[PDB]
Parts: sequence; structure tokens; C-alpha cells
Amino acid sequence: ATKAVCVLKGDGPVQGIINFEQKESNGPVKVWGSIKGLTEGLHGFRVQEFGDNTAGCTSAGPHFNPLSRKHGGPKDRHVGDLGNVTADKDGVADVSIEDSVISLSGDHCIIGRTLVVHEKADDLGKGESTKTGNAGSRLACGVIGIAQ
Amino acid sequence: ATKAVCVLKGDGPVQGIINFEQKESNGPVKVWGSIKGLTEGLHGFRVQEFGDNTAGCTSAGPHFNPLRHVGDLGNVTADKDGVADVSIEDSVISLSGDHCIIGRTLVVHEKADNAGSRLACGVIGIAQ
Repeated sequence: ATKAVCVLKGDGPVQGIINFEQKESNGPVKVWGSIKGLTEGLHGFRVQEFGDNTAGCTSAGPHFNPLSRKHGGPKDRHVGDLGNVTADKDGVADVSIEDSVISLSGDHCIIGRTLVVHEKADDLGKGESTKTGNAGSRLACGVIGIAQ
Repeated sequence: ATKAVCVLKGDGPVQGIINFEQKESNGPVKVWGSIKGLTEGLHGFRVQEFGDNTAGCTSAGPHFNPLRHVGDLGNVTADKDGVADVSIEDSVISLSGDHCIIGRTLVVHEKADNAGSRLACGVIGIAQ
């Protein structure tokens, strides 16, 4: 099985570790971990095209969107649209997602790209909505790396 | 991908940006950039197997060597100011295939390529 990991870091309190696992190339990717330092409530969660962090999250580039589609929800979407995570009253968000569109191999591979958590909720393109989901600024991010 | 980039950072003052470009599949990879905050002289320059920086550079795993070893990028050289300018061509590493270094960790060592501790590291990301 292929595994990956990402350390999310920002310019404030926001930080997290997110794990990825995919049993088969054609199968779903399991995404799990936690993010702290967040405002209570919903936060956009997505993969950007580039794993360029030379300017923090500002350099992560466009949304990961190989098929040139409109922004949407994970169940609708760009390959990078992973929906929302929810933070509790202590600012801690549990991440537990199973997604069949991202991958750890092939054209939808996200290894080497940037994972980002956003300031606001991603409207899933149901609101700029069909672009960035109106999720606001990038709070923290990291490059997705190969793991064991 | 035809280009990759890595931001090196550590617990100390060592920091750098390293670029990788491979315009042709399976072709040579150009490696260039600058690393500062080092002691004057030679420092081991390597790619580690895993892009896992959950425990800083200590979680990056063994040097990349599927099965010189692929990850062994020799040395960079810091001047008296502590700056190491990098410009290398490497035909062993790659941005695809069995020798792909995307998603793995780049590291700079305390001493020459016995290399001592990992002063700084970062995950190699897709740049273009």
C-alpha cells in the first residue's frame, strides 16, 4: 500500500499532521489526522497544484484541477476539492476522509503537491464560488510527502 | 513534472531554496539554488527516502537508494559568509520513474559526505 503524510504549518497557531493511505492504485485514498489552532467551525480543505512553499502558502499556485472542471464538493469538482473539516470549541479539527478522486499514483496523484486549510468554509461551488469556494485565505499548508 | 523545488529549514539557522529541472523524461536533472547559515566548508547533500517531516529532519528515513546511491548528491560548499551556492547536473536522480525524488526529503548535513546530523531539510515539491 502507498502511504503519504503532510505537515501543515502557517503564520499563526494553525498546525497539523495529515496522513494518506491507498491500498490499490484504482482505489480510494484514506485521509486522516488532526489540525489545531483553528476557529470553531468549518474550514476549506484542498490540494493545490504545486508543492512550492518558497512563499509559504502564497506560492502553492492554482487548484489541482487536471480535468479543467468547475469547483465543487468532494461528492460532486476539481481533483483537489476535499471539502471542509470541522474544528471544535478548542480549535481542534479531526480529519477523517475517504476520497476516490485523489490518488497517490497516476494523473490524480497528489504526492509533491500542497495541502491547504482555509480561513472560512468552502461553499462547494454552491455559493468565486465555482473558483475557490469562497474559503478565504490560506491558514496553513505543507507539501505532501511519501511516508511509511 | 519538469521542475521541482524544496525549501530547506531546520532547528538552527540553516535555510535554503533548491530547484530541480528535468526538461526531458529520464534526462539529466539540473539542481541549483543557495543554502545559508552553514559553517564554512563541505556539507553532505542528500535525498532521503521519505518526505516525512513530522519530526523535523529526524523522520525523513534512510538515504534514497531503491533496492553512487540515487540519493547521494555529494557535497555543497559554504563560503566564509556561510553561503553555499548550488549548481549541479545529476543523471541518476529523476522527476519520474523508479528514481523519482518528488515527495521525498532533501537534506544538508553538518559535515562532508560520518556526515553527522541533518541541519536542515524539506519535502521536494512539484514546481512546474
